[PDB]
Amino acid sequence: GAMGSMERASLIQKAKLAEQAERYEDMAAFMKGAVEKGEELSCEERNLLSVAYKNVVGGQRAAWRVLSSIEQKSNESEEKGPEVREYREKVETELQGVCDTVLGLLDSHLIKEAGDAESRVFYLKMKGDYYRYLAEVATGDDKKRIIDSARSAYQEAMDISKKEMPPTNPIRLGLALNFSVFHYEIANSPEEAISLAKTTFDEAMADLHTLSEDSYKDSTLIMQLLRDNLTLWT
Amino acid sequence: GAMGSMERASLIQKAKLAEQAERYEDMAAFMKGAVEKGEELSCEERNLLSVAYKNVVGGQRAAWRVLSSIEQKSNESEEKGPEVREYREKVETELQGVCDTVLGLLDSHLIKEAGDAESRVFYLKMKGDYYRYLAEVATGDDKKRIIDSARSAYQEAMDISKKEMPPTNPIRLGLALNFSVFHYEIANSPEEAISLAKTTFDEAMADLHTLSEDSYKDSTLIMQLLRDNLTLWT
Amino acid sequence: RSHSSPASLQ
Amino acid sequence: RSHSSPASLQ
Ligand SMILES: [Cl-]
Ligand SMILES: [Cl-]
Ligand SMILES: [Cl-]
Ligand SMILES: [Cl-]
Ligand SMILES: [Cl-]
Ligand SMILES: [Cl-]
Ligand SMILES: [Mg+2]
Ligand SMILES: [Mg+2]
Ligand SMILES: [Mg+2]
Ligand SMILES: [Mg+2]
Ligand SMILES: [Mg+2]
Ligand SMILES: [Mg+2]
Repeated sequence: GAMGSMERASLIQKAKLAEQAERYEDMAAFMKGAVEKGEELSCEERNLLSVAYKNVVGGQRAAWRVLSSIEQKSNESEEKGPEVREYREKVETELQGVCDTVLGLLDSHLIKEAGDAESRVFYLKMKGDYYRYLAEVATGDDKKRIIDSARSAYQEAMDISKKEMPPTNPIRLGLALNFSVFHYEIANSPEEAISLAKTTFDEAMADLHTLSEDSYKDSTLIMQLLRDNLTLWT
Repeated sequence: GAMGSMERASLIQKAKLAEQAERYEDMAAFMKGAVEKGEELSCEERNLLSVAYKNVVGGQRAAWRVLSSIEQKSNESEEKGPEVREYREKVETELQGVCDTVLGLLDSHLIKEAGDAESRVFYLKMKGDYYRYLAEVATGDDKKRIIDSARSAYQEAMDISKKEMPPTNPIRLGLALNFSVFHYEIANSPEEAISLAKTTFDEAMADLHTLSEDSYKDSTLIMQLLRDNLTLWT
Repeated sequence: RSHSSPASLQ
Repeated sequence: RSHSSPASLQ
């Protein structure tokens, strides 16, 4: 890897600089290099890893949706040749490559070394997320297997989070939020999505009284996203 | 080049798709491929080329300024090692590479084949612009030569535009706008910047009566930028 | 589309 | 900073 010669601490320092500069492709390459040093990641470092790749894949997802929309209109009317499909495929392939890279880092060897609930749930949620992003563009004979891989990762993360974390924990909340999005947008299960969002919100509400002002702010921020989705979905 | 096997028309089509998707690095690579087919560019194609590279270098300039600011603070107080300088240099080198690529396309062979005022002035303005972007980060023994290259290109474009284009022509206006920015920001000549902006604005004002509603809108949009600068500068 | 989680979680 | 020209010019 091109980052093999750089110190771990320097990679982390430069990841933070790249974030400030909104250079998320650089940020992701720096954090990939940091992961490949082989040491476990701290809470802050896990968040840097997620911020970097979420922004990279976020740009690819937005582009893919634009191109896919154009492609579907073309098939309603004038023929224009293969270019729209070709370029949609180009972006799609790049997106799939980023997802495969993240999933590879989780499998080699972030997840197997993660023993604390906060790290293990964070990484398993990430695994579900990037299989979900793959599912968003999947159309062939492995769409079903991609969907079940996302579901399986989310479910393992959910089981741990319910046993080991309070209902207001932001990682637990963000996991439940994203699993509910998986149900609604990927798995054709809107009722499951709604039920999960409502129970997650209500169980967090009842635990807010235990929190400091700062933790209350962290938790209510994610709870509002659950509420926004319920308003969209009902 | 990686685009050598793709049809010119397909490259243009995909450049327009990339613009819609806000994939400006792709857009620039497609338009570079189109230029390298060796045919002259139409007005629309010249604008696609400029849009693509302006957005690419615009992201690099914004990142460079963030990192340069951090670097200058570090030199006011705790030592943190070479990382800020290294990463600023990385972005700076990538920025310089993009500028060199654009200048290479203009020199091989866009400018020498451009005979009409609209194309020749557009390309000479671009040459001035990308030498100006190089000047923004230049600090060594060639800063003076980079600045004079920008000045020389802008001046040739100005001479042609005053002889061959009406004072409201958007290319002429955008050229004068950018030459005035060169004077203010690069050449330490605020009075020259102000004088050029005012005379450009006033000569355009007096020619607006000749224009259709749509051309009036095109011209007044650029005139407002001249006015915004005069308000900042005085 | 539905809202998903921010990347950074405490 | 000063405003410069848009990329697309008619
Ligand atoms: Cl980026
Ligand atoms: Cl393509
Ligand atoms: Cl799993
Ligand atoms: Cl881009
Ligand atoms: Cl670097
Ligand atoms: Cl010149
Ligand atoms: Mg070391
Ligand atoms: Mg027809
Ligand atoms: Mg929060
Ligand atoms: Mg051909
Ligand atoms: Mg000190
Ligand atoms: Mg205009």
